[PDB]
Amino acid sequence: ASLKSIIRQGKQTRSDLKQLRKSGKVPAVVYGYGTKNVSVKVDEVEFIKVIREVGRNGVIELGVGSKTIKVMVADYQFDPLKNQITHIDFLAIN
Amino acid sequence: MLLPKRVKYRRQHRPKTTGRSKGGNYVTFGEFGLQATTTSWITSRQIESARIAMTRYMKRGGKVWIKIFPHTPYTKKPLEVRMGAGKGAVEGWIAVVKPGRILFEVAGVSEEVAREALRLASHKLPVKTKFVKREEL
Amino acid sequence: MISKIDKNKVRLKRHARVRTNLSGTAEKPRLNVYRSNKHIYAQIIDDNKGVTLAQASSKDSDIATTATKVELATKVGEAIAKKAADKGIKEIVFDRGGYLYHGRVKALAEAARESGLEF
Amino acid sequence: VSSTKNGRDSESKRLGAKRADGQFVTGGSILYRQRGTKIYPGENVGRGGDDTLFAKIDGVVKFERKGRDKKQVSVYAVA
Amino acid sequence: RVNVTLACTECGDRNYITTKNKRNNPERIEMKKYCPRLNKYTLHRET
Amino acid sequence: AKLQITLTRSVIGRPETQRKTVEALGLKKTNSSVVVEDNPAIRGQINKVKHLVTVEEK
RNA sequence: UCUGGUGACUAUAGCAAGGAGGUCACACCUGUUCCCAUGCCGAACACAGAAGUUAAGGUCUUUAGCGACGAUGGUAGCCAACUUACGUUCCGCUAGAGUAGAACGUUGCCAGGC
RNA sequence: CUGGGGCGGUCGCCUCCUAAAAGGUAACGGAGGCGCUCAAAGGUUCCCUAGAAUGGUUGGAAAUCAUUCAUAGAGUGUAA
RNA sequence: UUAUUGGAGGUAGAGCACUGUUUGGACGAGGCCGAAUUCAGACAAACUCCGAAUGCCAAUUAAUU
Repeated sequence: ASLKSIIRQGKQTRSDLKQLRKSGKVPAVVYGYGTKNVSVKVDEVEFIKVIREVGRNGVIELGVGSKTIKVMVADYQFDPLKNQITHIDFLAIN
Repeated sequence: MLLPKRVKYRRQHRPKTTGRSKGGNYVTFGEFGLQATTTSWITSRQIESARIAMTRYMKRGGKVWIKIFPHTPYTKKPLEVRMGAGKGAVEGWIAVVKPGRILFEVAGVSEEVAREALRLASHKLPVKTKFVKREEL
Repeated sequence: MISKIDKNKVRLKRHARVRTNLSGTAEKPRLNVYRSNKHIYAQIIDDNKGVTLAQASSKDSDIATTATKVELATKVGEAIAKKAADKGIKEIVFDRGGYLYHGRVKALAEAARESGLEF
Repeated sequence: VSSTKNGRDSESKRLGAKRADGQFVTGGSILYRQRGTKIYPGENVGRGGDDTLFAKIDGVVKFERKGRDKKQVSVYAVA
Repeated sequence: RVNVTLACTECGDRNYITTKNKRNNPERIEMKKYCPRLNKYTLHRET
Repeated sequence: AKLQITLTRSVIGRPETQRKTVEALGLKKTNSSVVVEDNPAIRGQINKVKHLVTVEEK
């Protein structure tokens, strides 16, 4: 129940995302109770390996920058071709 | 032998073949299914030909689902006459399939048995397919 | 079990349909009349701006008097007539809200007609 | 010997808006040509026999909303 | 459906032509039109 | 500040719209120079034909 | 000040529930002599009453169960380029619809008695 | 007129799709109409507002209805 | 020709709220089984609760021409 994210910079061009999705990163967003709209990015293998313990629904400890919040999987855009995630949604469980 | 009971117009405009599948890209009835990876026109003759070749090797030991139905009829001028005389008569019914669209769906059978049955029905289809299972993550 | 229907509801609807091609405008203001099950109220309103400049009711202290339940209307019409006579007593559009023109309204309508209100 | 029976068609009636929004027009100028009440008439704007919107006062055109899902065109005397 | 010519009594001019159904109204039509020369709503009669 | 625009590519085989914009900038034939002041009005014109001219501060 | 009367704003203003009234005023109710009425019934409309009644409409409370309003973040398409041609590819531009989170039980104008 | 000519079929007007969110736009491209009717189907004033399923014509499972939904689902002299 | 702002309109997409088409569940309607309302999921040149990019009309001051 742990994950380290990285605050993404503002205004990302298509090429940027493509290059970011070409490696082992997947753009995500965080929003909910006692928090504002913050855009971050996590690892694909690190997310799938930490989503088999709690399963579909389960409280996780995301390291948004220099803080830890309890969030869950609200939505996730999946690509049928080449079975790869493209976007993840985190909602504050608090 | 699959065709609509009745249609408003017997002459269409030939469905466009571009982009990706609009919907129906996940198996929701069976456990395994055949997913297309190329774009082409699927006629009713081929659809029923692949279904007969699948049930024949399954020996009535499971349920089969068809997620495609010929909705657009196409015409064809016979005996190659001179061009310019109006549209011809209906020849058959087709169905456009884009990459990421599930074709068939099997259930209530061995996982290795469904992998061989789907492979036999893929030889009667004019599109590259791929064996997939119910996803849940 | 047949249910009853509101009388003010239907009336309002009809009134709105009659207010689609009729409205006050300084020179020609509209004389809206509200008839209840006890007294009757009337006031000259200017739709162009949206402010009243006249007021007359049957529940007024200088109008309240055990009448024949129809004479009050006549007085009401004559009451606002003099009030309207002070300033702006020329061409005016008479509004019958949503009720019929025959009845107490008629008496109130002709009350200003004999008062001098050119309408 | 195939035959045909679909070579008939009527003429096209130049419909649509005839005046832009914020443009100065003179009384009697047509503002819209339609088949029905696509756009209702606003202030200083009358409707013709063929549902044609025309101006009655010289001013600028103004396309606004009337209600919640209905449009309307009006004209103001202010130059 | 045939043509109808409303004749005048003073005018003497056919400045009013209308239509009607003989099978429907076989009787003569009598309406009150307006003859400019007389300048008065006179009673016209179909010939 | 100031800007120095230069026509490096020809206008032969280019859409009419682009041809009119190039003539509005002041450029005549190929390898033509023109000095103007930097502003949002000029920027837009240079952004329409950025693959036909070369801009450099000055 | 209060409830009313008449307006302006896109239902954030709707419907549903669960409540409390109130009798200033509304309503409800009582009739058919009176003007006036049903394609007939005084149901409605109209006039006269107005004894009783809040039961209903109803005004004020509570609830987001509907309905409507919907941040962001992504991408579908597309403009202009470049490449090989285009069931494209890549680089810039504008960035949807679906959906998440959420907001919503309306704000205003004028006249009177109060 | 014409994917050579002949044979056949068409030749004027009205509505939609093709038509690429202004307007306009072709083919022997795809669908339908008109060659009128109406003395009230006109003018003005005033007032009104389908389908489901239970006292069963052994039942057409829709008599001319009670009042729920109507929420307009209708209706408009005529094709869209 | 740009910049700035205002407006008219239903295409590409997407969607099933209407019209038609369709698949699995589900429909009863007769002394024995057959005309169905919902649940989920699809399709549309002559379907639309929605809806871009471009282009188009105009207005204003600026800036080049």
